[PDB]
Amino acid sequence: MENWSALELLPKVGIPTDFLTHVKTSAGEEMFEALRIYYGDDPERYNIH
Amino acid sequence: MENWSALELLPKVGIPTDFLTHVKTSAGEEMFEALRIYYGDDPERYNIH
Amino acid sequence: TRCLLESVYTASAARAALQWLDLGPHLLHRRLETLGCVKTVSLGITSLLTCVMRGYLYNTLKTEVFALMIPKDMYLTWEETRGRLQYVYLIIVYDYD
Amino acid sequence: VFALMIPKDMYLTWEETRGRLQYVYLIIVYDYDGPETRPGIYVLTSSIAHWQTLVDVARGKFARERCSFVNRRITRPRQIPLCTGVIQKLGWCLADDIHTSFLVHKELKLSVVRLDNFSVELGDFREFV
Amino acid sequence: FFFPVGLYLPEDRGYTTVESKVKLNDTVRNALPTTAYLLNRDRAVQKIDFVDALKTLCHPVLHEPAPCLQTFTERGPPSEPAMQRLLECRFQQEPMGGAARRIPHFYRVRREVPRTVNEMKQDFVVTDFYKVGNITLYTELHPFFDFTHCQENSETVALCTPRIVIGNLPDGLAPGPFHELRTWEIMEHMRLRPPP
Amino acid sequence: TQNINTVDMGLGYTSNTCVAYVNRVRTDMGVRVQDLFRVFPMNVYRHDEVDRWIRHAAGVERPQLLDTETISMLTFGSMSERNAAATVHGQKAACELILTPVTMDVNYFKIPNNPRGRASCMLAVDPYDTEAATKAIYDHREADAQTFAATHNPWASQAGCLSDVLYNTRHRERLGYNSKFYSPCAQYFNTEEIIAANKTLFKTIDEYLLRAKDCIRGDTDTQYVCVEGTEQLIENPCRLTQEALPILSTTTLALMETKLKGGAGAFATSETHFGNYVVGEIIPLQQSMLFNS
Amino acid sequence: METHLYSDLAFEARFADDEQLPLHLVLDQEVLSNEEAETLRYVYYRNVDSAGRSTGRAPGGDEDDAPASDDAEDAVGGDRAFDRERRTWQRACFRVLPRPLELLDYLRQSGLTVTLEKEQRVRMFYAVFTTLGLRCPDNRLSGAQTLHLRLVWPDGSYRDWEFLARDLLREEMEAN
Amino acid sequence: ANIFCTFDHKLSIADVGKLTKLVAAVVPIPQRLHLIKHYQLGLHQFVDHTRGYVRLRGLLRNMTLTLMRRVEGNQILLHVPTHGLLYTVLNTGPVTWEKGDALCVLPPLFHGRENLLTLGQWELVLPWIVPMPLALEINQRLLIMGLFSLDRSYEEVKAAVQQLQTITFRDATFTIPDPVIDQHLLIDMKTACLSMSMVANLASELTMTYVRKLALEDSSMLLVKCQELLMRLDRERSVGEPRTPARPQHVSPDDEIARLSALFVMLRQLDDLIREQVVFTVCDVSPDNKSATCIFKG
Amino acid sequence: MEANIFCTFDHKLSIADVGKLTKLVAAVVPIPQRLHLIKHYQLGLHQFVDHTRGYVRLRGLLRNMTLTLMRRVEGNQILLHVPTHGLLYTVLNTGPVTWEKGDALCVLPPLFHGPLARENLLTLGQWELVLPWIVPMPLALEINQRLLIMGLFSLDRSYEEVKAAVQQLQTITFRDATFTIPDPVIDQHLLIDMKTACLSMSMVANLASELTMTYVRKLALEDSSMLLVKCQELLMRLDRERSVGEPRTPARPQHVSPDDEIARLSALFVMLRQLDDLIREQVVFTVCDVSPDNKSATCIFKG
Amino acid sequence: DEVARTDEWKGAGVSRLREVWDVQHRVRLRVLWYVNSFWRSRELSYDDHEVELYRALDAYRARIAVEYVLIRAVRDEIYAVLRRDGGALPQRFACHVSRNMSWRVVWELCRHALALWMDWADVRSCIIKALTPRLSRGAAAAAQRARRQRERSAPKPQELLFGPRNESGPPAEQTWYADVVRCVRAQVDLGVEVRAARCPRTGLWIVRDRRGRLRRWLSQPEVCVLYVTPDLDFYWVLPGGFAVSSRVTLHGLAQRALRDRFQNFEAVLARGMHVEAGRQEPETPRVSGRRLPFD
Repeated sequence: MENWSALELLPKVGIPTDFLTHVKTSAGEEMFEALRIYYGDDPERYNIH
Repeated sequence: MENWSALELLPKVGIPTDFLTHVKTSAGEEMFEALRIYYGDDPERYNIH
Repeated sequence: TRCLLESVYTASAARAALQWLDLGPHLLHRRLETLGCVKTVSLGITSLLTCVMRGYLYNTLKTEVFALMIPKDMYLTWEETRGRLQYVYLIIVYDYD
Repeated sequence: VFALMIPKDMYLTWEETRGRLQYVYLIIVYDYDGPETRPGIYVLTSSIAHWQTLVDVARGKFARERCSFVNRRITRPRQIPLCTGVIQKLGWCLADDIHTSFLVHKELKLSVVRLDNFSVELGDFREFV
Repeated sequence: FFFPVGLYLPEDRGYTTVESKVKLNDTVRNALPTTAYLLNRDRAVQKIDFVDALKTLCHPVLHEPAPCLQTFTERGPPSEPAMQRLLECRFQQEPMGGAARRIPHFYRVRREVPRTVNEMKQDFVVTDFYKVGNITLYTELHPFFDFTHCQENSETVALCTPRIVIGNLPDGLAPGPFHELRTWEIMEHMRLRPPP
Repeated sequence: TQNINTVDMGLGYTSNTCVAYVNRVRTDMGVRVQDLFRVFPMNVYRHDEVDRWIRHAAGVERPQLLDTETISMLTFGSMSERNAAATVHGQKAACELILTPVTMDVNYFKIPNNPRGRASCMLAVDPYDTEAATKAIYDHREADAQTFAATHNPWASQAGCLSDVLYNTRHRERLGYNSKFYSPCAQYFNTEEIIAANKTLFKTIDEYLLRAKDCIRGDTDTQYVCVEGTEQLIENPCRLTQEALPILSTTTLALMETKLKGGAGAFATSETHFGNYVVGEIIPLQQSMLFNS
Repeated sequence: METHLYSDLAFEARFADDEQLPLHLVLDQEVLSNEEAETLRYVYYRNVDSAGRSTGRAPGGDEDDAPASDDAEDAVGGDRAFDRERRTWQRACFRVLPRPLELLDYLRQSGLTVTLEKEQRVRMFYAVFTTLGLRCPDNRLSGAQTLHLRLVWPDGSYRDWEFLARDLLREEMEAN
Repeated sequence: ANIFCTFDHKLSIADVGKLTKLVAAVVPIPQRLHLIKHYQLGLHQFVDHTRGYVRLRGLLRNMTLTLMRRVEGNQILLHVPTHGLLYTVLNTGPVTWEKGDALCVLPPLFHGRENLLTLGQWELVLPWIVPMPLALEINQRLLIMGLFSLDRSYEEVKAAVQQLQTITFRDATFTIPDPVIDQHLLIDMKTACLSMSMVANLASELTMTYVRKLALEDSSMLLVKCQELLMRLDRERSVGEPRTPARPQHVSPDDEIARLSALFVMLRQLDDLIREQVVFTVCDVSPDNKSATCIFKG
Repeated sequence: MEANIFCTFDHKLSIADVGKLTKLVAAVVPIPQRLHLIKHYQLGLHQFVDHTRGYVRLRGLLRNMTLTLMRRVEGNQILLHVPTHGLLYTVLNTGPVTWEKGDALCVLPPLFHGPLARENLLTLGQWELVLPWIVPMPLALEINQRLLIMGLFSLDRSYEEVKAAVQQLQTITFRDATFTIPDPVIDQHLLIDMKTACLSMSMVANLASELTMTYVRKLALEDSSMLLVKCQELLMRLDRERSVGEPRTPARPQHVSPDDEIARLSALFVMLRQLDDLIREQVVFTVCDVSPDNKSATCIFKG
Repeated sequence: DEVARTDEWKGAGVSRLREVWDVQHRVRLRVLWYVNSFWRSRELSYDDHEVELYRALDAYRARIAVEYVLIRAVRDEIYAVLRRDGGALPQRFACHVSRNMSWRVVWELCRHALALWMDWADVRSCIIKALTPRLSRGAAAAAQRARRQRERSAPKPQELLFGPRNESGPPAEQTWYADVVRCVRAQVDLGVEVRAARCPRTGLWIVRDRRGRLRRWLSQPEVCVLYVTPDLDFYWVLPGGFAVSSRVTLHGLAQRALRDRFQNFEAVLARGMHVEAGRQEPETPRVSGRRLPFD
């Protein structure tokens, strides 16, 4: 399974994103093959092992 | 479970081994976890992916 | 095992093969011709199989040699200690009940 | 926090191998078999913290008083019995903390049970039939 | 550590190698041992008798053979062809009304009968009772109880029955000479050492 | 807090230990018998008068109800047997009794042997061969490996024996018992543990080092099974070898007096005087080793 | 002895509909073994009149009076007949005393007073206390009435005995 | 925990002065939320002519309780108390508290309209905080008074309800409103009374059969006592009828299931009534007695 | 008192296992004893799970266990936090039940969910981590009520007639989800509960006054509505099963007495509370926040 | 205050203790009479007119005969079919035979065996054990289903190619009950369970122990065996596998008598039973005298 914490830590490229519809609508209507959504602040990325 | 191909391909540091008993007796009597034995020449190390 | 691999082959083509096999009056071996062992697959509505008919089983670079798989109920040996070189045969035997 | 003193007669325990953590309860039970009523007073120590299970084992112990309660109801129709008994939780302490002691005051000597490092967590007067 | 108490050494092969070192006065209490002597944590002498064992021996578990019978029946009768002769006995209740008159009718038919397993135990000597040649060992599970397989309703069933008296122990585990010596012990206890 | 990681830098065993010196006995080396009424508190005789009479004839008191599942979850095992008023000889080594026929071979006790009457050491059996192990320990149609007899105690050697149902923990669990009490017999009669222990050589050595260790509370008059912490495990070589050792025992005071009167090395030899005998200690423990210190 | 008291009260409450009067019994090693007494599940009883007709069936007969037909597909009037037959048995309360006792001494240990014409003691290895109902619809009861007793064990096996009212009631009814 | 309440109406200085007198009152909120409008304070949301005491009690169960802290020019600050700590609260009830009392929260039965803060058809109504015995007594008095409602034509029952309305509690007397208006009872009180009567009626029928069912398994003395009690009840109840009550044995499964389920669903209705909610414990009370210090038991 | 509890895994952990554990942070795990150090064998319900033993036994065992919150998987060590009464905590819901703001939660053994897949949490050889279901009060109340009803109905009946009724009783629908109670068995706990219920019902029948008995009949004569029709259906079926008696009109009250009614109603409420205690579980969390994905909530812990 | 019924029940006590035997004098039980029973207050009448007792005894006789009339029906059917075919009977069970054997003596032994079986047959014979499952409620529906499966038409190609599996037929191995009668020492074993299968090479029957071992009493000259199948077909087999075959008719008995004599019991829910049907039972709820009672 995809490890989202690695994406969360590693440097990223700044992009102007363009979803035609609302992001939560495209995600809820299952546009993307794999998806992770969390609210607030998730401590998962901090426990490097 | 271990990546034996990586062990075969990567460089290694040479040491004089000091098994008390015969090495095949140590293997057969399960001195170690994660044992692998093969005879002759096994080509599986050559298929990198 | 019969139940298991009967549940596996639940397709129209396999059932057609079984009906054709049992339908006629000939013995089984008269209806069969052996081709060899397969080593590839490209899946689709019609699949393509490549089969060897004289030689070893291996991939493109010979980096891996393939075995021959026999279901356990069909395997047969008649010697206690095996000779160094073994020949393998296919047997079909008829019980006249 | 404090220490709790209990006389020998008022103390009872049903488990004979005390758990590490002990909860204590105050139990009063009414016996209606006599012409008057005899409320027995007890202080109970048990490892059970869940109130319902303790009530079930107490009902198992005091079955005679339950039958007496029903008999009081039938014998005197013009009178309404209160209950079988009430149980209230107040406290928790460790098994090693429990000791037997004697007390001398006003020249009288009494045998007492003490809970040396008692912690007070008072519950509710809950009644059970 | 493990140590025995109460063993009976074979009288037919008795010997001594300490004759020049000890002498015991001729009493049965010396002859038949009942006591074992041990050393303490200090090098002091300590003693054990059967009376001290009562905390163990009197418990009901020793006298309850139900688990033994359950184990005996859950594993079936032996399949070895040499062991089949043990399974052939059948026992039959029948009325006592005409028994005396019917006695000749039983012998009227000249057929021999299978030998019961308990009877087969009796002809092993004390030393080869424990050898692998003793077929009956698979039934000798409890000192106080008897076990056997028998034919009932053309099936094979297991029967468990208590030995009421010590005399019923197999000869290989309690021979006749041991019983005679034990009687001498009882008589000596009753001051009948020279009997009337 | 500081956490430590260790890496072992040897391809074989790179460290050795020996038991160099001993100076004490924690237990009394006594002859007091195990109290079965403690370990099996639920059982009673069917007739009440005979129950009262039997309990009075022995030293035991009224039967007691085993605690329920929730209580057992919340608490620890019951320590039913109280401490004594005074303790001179230390912890009580409770003797457990196996009933044997009077004709059992006396030479059997003169060497280290399984008290069960049959050999059950798994190092003799092929590893992971369950059927061979069961046949070795239980099949009385197969000669015993140690002595080549069928058994030396038919009442203890085979499945469903009296001693088997007494001491095998499976049957004990069936009967209902107080698990807090330590049992010196349990190591021999626990068939399933012995069968499972049948591994390869180095696996069995690792099991012996790590897990197959006894653990007994050291602060009470009677041997209770320890809690698995704050008490370090006790090495028990008899667990691996599946044998018991012979202790100095004698049948009459004359032979004990002779042993005490003799010089060094007297405790080792075994002697017979018609119906009486001595069995000598296998190692010079009692004679010298405890009192040299 | 609580079973007898409860059954007496229950039969008193039901008498107007059932017209069954209570009959209190004690069972010991003369009727069942120790294992059977320890493992007993249910006790059932059935009332049979002088003509051999069970109480639970229709007064004027049933389809069951017809002969059986040997047809496997018919069984024997299978489901309907099974339902009719099961309907005639009735379930009774019981308690087991699993240890040896003296009956009169046991009764006196309870609150009961005992005053017999002859006070001979009776000793039993175990006791099963149960109450059966005897049917008296007319407020009359005929000595030819028969009563059945059934004991059922967990494996579903059962044992049956039957008694006729004369042996149960000859002197007791003449006394009242 | 801080909660901010804002007024979008137009307060005057008189309104502020009337509001500041409630500095330590208990204010219920429909839900815990950081910033709320003034419409959600108090019980004014729920009031309507078709519902009464029972509905308000049920609603007050699930609401969250807050205390007040003094005011900004336009905004109210509310404090959610934590369990086990001690706070100062205002005595809004009709009776005087004293040390050791356990305090319950109840919907207000009457007012005085003396100091209502009204802002355009909205007004701040606060619940009563009263000692547990008073809450119990008035709750069960209202429940009894509901049952008498259906036959109030007789003079003796009118005298009974007259006696039932008046209540005295340690040197305080007041009159409880009559739950029946225009010879009719509101729907919530009607359902409460219907549920309790149904529970009693169902129990009277089902208890004997379940006594028999349990006695078949074991026949302890308690079941004998229950059997005797039910026989006495049936005998006394049937004294006005001929023959027998004639309860049968061959009950259909669906009828039994429906009866048991009905008994339990009727039991679920009463669970709001049978228990009082006790959330406070007064340690110290001022001599003025209009305020006190209490420990929060929520 | 011990606030933080250390648990040691006696089994070597892979990368996937520690990933699962760090995903599981803030879940509710029950413990048999409030010790300072425990083995991983003691975690969860697996030490107790046993089919052919029933639901009520597991319910009782779980009710006696102590609850902890999980955090800090730190390389073969996990730290469990025992919550304190009245404080605010974040809770992760691992079950399929839908939480909502403001409701109270109870802990119960897991039910059987529809898709039959279940799927495992960590699985260390033969050991498996199985967590209880944290469920809102109405669903727990319904489960207990239906379990008791099934026990009372089933006794003395044949399997044939109980088959359909039990199949109907076992199925729960709660907030657009369907669950089934997995293993009901008539047991000692259920029998003593039934005995207590029977005693309470007998006392309720004995205590009820004449006017609380006759109130429903008076309404049926005076009023008509769907609710009253539904009640009258049950009462009419009972009466007709008893006798051919037509609905008798009640009489004039004979002895009006407010004090007698008050005392009698107080006794009735005592008995009703006793009957209610059989089915009402202990509240352990009160929620006031919820994530829109219904994966976690902010809750106040109640002992 | 009033007095409880339990108090007066206790104080009034008992005064009777009487032993009562069953009609066939197999079992004895004791009856207690309480002087406070509500039985006393009723106005009860009692009479034992002789004709009613005579009729009751006749009905009781009819109840007993139900098993023996069925056994006699099997016997006279055996004789009838033996007369019908003139004493010539075919081999039906697999066994090797020799022409040199003196078959006259085995005929005589068969006659002795018939006499002995008729002398010893009892309620626990194979006939009653074989017919008893027929009385179970599921039996009729199962027979209807079996017939409907047995005579359905051959599948067309469509259903073979598409859809469900083929409907499975009955298993090849059946369960029978048998009565074994041995002459050399008089011994009859009633109601023995056996497994029957039909040999492939020749369509004869082979009988085996429930453990799988071959039953060998075809080879023993002194024993004849009676088999009964769940279809109520019976074979009377003398050694060598030669058998007499017929059907066990039972239309000589009313449905009520057979049914109320030995319809099988069916349980009701009680302590320890799963509410769901067919589940694995926990331990049996024994009450014992070896242990302290749980309370």
